[PDB]
Amino acid sequence: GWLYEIS
Amino acid sequence: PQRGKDIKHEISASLEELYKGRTAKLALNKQILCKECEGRGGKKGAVKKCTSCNGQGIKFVTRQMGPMIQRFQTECDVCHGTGDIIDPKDRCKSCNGKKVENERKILEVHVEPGMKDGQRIVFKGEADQAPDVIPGDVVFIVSERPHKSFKRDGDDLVYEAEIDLLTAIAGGEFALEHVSGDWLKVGIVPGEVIAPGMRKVIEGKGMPIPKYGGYGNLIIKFTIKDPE
Ligand SMILES: [Zn+2]
Ligand SMILES: [Zn+2]
Repeated sequence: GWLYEIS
Repeated sequence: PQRGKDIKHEISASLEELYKGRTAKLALNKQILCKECEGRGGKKGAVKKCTSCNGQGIKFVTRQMGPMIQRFQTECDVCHGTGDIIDPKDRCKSCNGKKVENERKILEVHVEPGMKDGQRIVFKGEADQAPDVIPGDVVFIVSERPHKSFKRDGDDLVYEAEIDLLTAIAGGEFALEHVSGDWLKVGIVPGEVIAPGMRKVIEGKGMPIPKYGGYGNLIIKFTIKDPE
C-alpha cells in the first residue's frame, strides 16, 4: 500500500 | 491469526499550516480482496481444499545423501500458492484465482491546529488485505517542515531577532512575521535586551494548544550588531 496527496 | 503490516505515511506541514490546521485529501492505493469473489477465489461453495496438501501448496520430501535432508517440495499435486480451489470455471475473472485486486480510495486526514511533529493519526483497518490476514492500519505521522524564521518548542515559538546596538541601548520598535500572516511589532525599553541569555516572552503569541486551546508563548532571542 502507498499514497499521494490529491491536487 | 496473522495481523497485516501497517502502512506508515508521514504528512509534512509548514508551521503556518499547523497553525490554522489543515485538511488533506489522500489517495490510498492498496491490495484489496477480490470483489467478485469476496475473497473466496471461486464461486460460492466451489473451491475445494487440497487433499495432497491439507493447507498450503506444500509437501515435505526427505531425501538422503551423506545425511538425511527434509527438502520442502512446493506444487502440491493440484495446488501451490493456492492449496485448494480447482474446478476450471468456478473461478473469478476479476481476480483469476489470486483472490485480491487493486483499489484506489480517498481518505481525508484532518491535521488539527497545534498538532505536534511526530503526531499520529490512525486509520483502523485501512491497510492491505489478503485472504486470511486481519488488515493492518494506515498510520499518518505529522512531520514538521523546516521553517525560515521560527523554531518550535512544545507550544511556543522561538525567534532570533537581529537588532542594532543602538536600538538595544536606546530602545525602540522592532517587527516580525508571525506564522499567521499577521505582522507583529515589538517594543523594547533601553537595556532590556542586552543581557547574555536574555529572552523576551510575549503572552499568547506562540502556537495553538492541542487539548484545550489558547496558545503558547513567543519567546524572543536577540542578536545585537553594530557596524564599523
Ligand atoms: Zn495441495
Ligand atoms: Zn475474485
